[PDB]
Amino acid sequence: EVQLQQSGTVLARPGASVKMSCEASGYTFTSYWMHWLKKRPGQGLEWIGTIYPGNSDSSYNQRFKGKAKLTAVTSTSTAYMELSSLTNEDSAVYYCTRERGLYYGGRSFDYWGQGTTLTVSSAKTTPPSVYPLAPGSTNSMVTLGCLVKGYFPEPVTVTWNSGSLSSGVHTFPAVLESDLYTLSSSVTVPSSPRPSETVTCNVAHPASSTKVDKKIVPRDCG
Amino acid sequence: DIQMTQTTSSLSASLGDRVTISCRASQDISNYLTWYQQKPDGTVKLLIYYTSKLHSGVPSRFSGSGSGTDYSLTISNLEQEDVANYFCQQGNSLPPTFGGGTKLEIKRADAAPTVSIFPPSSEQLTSGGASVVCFLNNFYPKDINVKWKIDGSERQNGVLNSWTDQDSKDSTYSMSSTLTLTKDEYERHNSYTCEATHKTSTSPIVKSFNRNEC
Repeated sequence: EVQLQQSGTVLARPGASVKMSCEASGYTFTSYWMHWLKKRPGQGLEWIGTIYPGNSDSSYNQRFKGKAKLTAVTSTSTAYMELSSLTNEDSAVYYCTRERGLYYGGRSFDYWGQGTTLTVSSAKTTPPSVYPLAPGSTNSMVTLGCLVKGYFPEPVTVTWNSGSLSSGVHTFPAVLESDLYTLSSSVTVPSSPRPSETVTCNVAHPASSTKVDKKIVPRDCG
Repeated sequence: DIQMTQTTSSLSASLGDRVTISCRASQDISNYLTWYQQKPDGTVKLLIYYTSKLHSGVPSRFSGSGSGTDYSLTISNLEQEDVANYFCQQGNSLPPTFGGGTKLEIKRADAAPTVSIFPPSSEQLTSGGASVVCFLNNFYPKDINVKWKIDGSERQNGVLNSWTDQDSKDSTYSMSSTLTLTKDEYERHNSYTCEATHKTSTSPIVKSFNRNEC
């Protein structure tokens, strides 16, 4: 019905500026107010400002005054937000949404974008190091994994034996360490089929155009 | 500045059960209150406006109530797709303000974590670093604590944890705890232990290894 389509994930350096867009569709863009919101992980949704396409009338939060500039292009029915003097606290997911009075007096937002993720860091694109995780020196099942370390930016993709093992697998969300991302993935198999047939974790990091395959092999001593 | 708070960050319930999410305002917002649903994919949908008014296209199992400073959202017969983050916002005054949200999760039988520990790879040691990884897989409920112990002393630095969202299939949680050190620090100690304590057992789950050992 009323579709809004926001821009893809964006990487930016501190001190830099970014410009994200929201394509409106399914209605008359010049009639309803568009609103921009900022979502940080631990915290609630925060209101930045709003713009009325057609007359370009705007209203801003005092906190985002000088930081966020809002604008609208009627021809393409697209709204834009520009963020200046970027910091790490600006890293978040930004939402574009439409305001409409569903009741006389009230303010609600009836249709939303899918969100745009902004990542601010001084980190440069760095490939991941992939390390096999085999147990030391036994039950019916055995757990393996591979640690993917020191890569940037997100995302990275992990599979096992080219996807032939979709089960007993847990791939964990990355965490940030020294401006570099890190995650690990686990895979569980019966202990019957393993050192005997191959188990391999496959890591992909498109940003650096690298694909790596680490076959998990038991560590013996000597 | 009219701050909307949702005391409960996470809420557990079963399918078919009636669940109620609460929202509170710092001042009277005069029944101008709206509820939203945010699924994991990240999409947002408006559910209820003016506290009790159901938006077009929304199932009737959704209901809303409240007045003054307190408001509540109700789901009569919980379905699997009703698993999401629910948050409120006030439409009485500017700026518009939202609640932190209430995450809805599914309820199941308590299950102990399957714990596995992994010494650093020989390949990582060539780089100069040492990461000891501990997997805690498929347990419920989600609340859990991991303890890193080296020999006799506890270690809180270099430990990074990561939690999965609730599995949409077996309704369990999994977690990885990773202790990161440098080669020298790793080689100057012997016993490395990963202890997990969970509702399912009074005794901690202990997995360890010794670097001197093969």
